[PDB]
Amino acid sequence: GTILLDLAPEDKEYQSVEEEMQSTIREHRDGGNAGGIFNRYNVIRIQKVVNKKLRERFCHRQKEVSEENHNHHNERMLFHGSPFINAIIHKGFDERHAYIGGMFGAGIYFAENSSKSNQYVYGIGGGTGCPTHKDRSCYICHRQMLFCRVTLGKSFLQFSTIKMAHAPPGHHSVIGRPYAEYVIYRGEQAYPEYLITYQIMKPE
Ligand SMILES: Cc1cccc2c(=O)[nH]c(-c3ccc(CN4CCNCC4)cc3)cc12
Ligand SMILES: [Zn+2]
Repeated sequence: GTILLDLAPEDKEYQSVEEEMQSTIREHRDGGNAGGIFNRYNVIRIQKVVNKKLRERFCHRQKEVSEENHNHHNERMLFHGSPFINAIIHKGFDERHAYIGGMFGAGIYFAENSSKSNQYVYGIGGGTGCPTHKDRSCYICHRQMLFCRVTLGKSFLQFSTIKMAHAPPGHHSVIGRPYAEYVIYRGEQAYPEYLITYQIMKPE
């Protein structure tokens, strides 16, 4: 049982999440082919995801990661876009659904930028876009993304395109740069904290 609690737009928590979502928009070298063309989002609602079993898996793993990393779990708030967003908020993140085609190997990817996670809301390369109008830049259909708690532990900073199946010895994640891509190889190293419902906006 998952419970979705609506945050009020007047709430400082809602405002912090939207600020983070809006302010991390950047330009992509694909000219918005995957996510669409926009400079801003229209945030419809923001919901806190509550699930006892998911919180327990996450908290149990944070404890293990801190023991291995001098009592530091090194948690970050990172974005995630997926066409499996409903399965995440009910069953959690699953490394058995790792992104094989990723630059840093078969892991679960998170972005520091909401605009990067938006390219994956309809699948790899933006897929076929919105189910209704098969448009990767649909401004009508409501999209969804997550703003997650990510247990990075001891991160391994990678610069090359070395594909890894697991984190290097002694490490709990991979940070990749040429923006930054965060990779985790265990589903229980991320909690889907907030479910953001939004639209991409057509510039005037
Ligand atoms: C590369 C990258 C960097 C930063 C952020 C992201 C992100 O938020 N999602 C995905 C992402 C999510 C889900 C899927 C879809 N499935 C399809 C079936 N195989 C597993 C992935 C693909 C990519 C990739 C990504
Ligand atoms: Zn549409």
